[PDB]
Amino acid sequence: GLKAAQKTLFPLRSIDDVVRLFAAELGREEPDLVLLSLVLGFVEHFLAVNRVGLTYFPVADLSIIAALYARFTAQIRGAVDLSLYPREGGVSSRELVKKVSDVIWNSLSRSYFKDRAHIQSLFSFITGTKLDSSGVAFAVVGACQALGLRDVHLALSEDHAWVVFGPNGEQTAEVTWHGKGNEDRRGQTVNAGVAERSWLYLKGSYMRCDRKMEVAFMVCAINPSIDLHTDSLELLQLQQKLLWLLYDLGHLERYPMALGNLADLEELEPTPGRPDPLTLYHKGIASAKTYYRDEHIYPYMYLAGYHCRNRNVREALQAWADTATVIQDYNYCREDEEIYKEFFEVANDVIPNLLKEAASLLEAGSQGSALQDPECFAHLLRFYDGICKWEEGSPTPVLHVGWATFLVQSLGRFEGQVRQKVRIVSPVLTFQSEKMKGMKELLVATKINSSAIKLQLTAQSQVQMK
Ligand SMILES: CC1(C)CN=C(N2CCN(c3ncnc4sc(CC(F)F)cc34)CC2)S1
Repeated sequence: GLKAAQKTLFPLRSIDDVVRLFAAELGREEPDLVLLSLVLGFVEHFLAVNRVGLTYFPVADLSIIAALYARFTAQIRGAVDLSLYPREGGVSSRELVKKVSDVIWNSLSRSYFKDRAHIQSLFSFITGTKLDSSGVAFAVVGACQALGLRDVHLALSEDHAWVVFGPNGEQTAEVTWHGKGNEDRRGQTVNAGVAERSWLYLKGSYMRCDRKMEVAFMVCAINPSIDLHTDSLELLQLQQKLLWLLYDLGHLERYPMALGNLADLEELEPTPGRPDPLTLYHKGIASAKTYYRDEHIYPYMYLAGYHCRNRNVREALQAWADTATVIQDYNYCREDEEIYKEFFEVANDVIPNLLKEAASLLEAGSQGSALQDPECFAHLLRFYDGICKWEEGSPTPVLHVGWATFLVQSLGRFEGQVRQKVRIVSPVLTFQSEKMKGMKELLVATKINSSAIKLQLTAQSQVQMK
């Protein structure tokens, strides 16, 4: 190592002192990822993992943080001999990146629950020898920075992390595992995944972080959970203040998920004088459209979730339709299961429950109901259209009869006089999927033909013999 200037703010005695540290680091040529991660993990440990003795804020003394830092840098410098990996052109080699990844990996406890909370930071790595998947990638990036490898950066998709490095930052390397029971590809590029148009690699529209975005990632990674029922107010406040710092400095401009997480935080506890959650969700979407070819799914899911929680049925349906309009241009591949789960839950749990409540409120005389609005019926149909188009050309199917039952139920929540108002052109809607085009017929009958809908959604050839 730490430079004299990095040590002057210690000891950190409050949330605001932590913020000052982040501000100072973000004003340097290269914010110190190892320092920042250790500090966050320290404070998260004593605010969420073990609050015994807590009276206000766990004071971070320089002696403690410097000793942690020293343990990290000694482990990396000792295990990674740079002389073995000459740096042609001031850039790193694939062998070097693999070596660092191996060092982190080989350091981890043989057996532990990999999706436990509070195993994301370098504090967990040093004190517990435990990291979660994306924590391994971050730690490889922190280790490379500590070694002076200015070219190695964190790459992020909506469900995975890896690194970029090399000439022009153009190389990619896997450095961690993905999911559960997948075969790891550490050391390889991500080009096969990009080529197959999976959600996992976002068709190449994944995030290539700079150092400041790496800081935003560790701040997003703060986990305020104490247990299932309780969050640390202190950590929520810290994460929120740090996200605003990053926002003000321009460092969330290319980070849609961070803007969504900040909006979620503001919904819980708004900061006076700041943009509304809805504004922030829309900025997240704008970020995805501007920097990532509008190929991200979660910016629309964050917005829909807000509208959902506020029982704005119309706007939630619109946002979910827009989510499906993104997914339609992907191929559903092995390893995309997390997004399938999200779409399944929306279709088969969240929407049904929203519409059930809407039906009850309609019975009690509501006005302007989504169930009387043909634009809302159109959004529902557009959501299913994108899911069907997603399925087209995919190596694994998406729909099955489990989805058909909920589709029939959801359609039926709208009276025929409402459904009849949507014009399906080859409120107006154009279908992209062949499944929904063949369904058009069935979508306006007063009584929905349940069996025909099921046949059309699942492309089941036949009915019961006997
Ligand atoms: C609309 C949702 C279902 C609500 N929370 C969502 N999240 C999406 C994942 N979150 C994230 N937030 C900031 N950065 C990242 S990077 C990353 C991938 C990982 F492998 F590095 C995930 C993620 C935050 C939680 S999506």
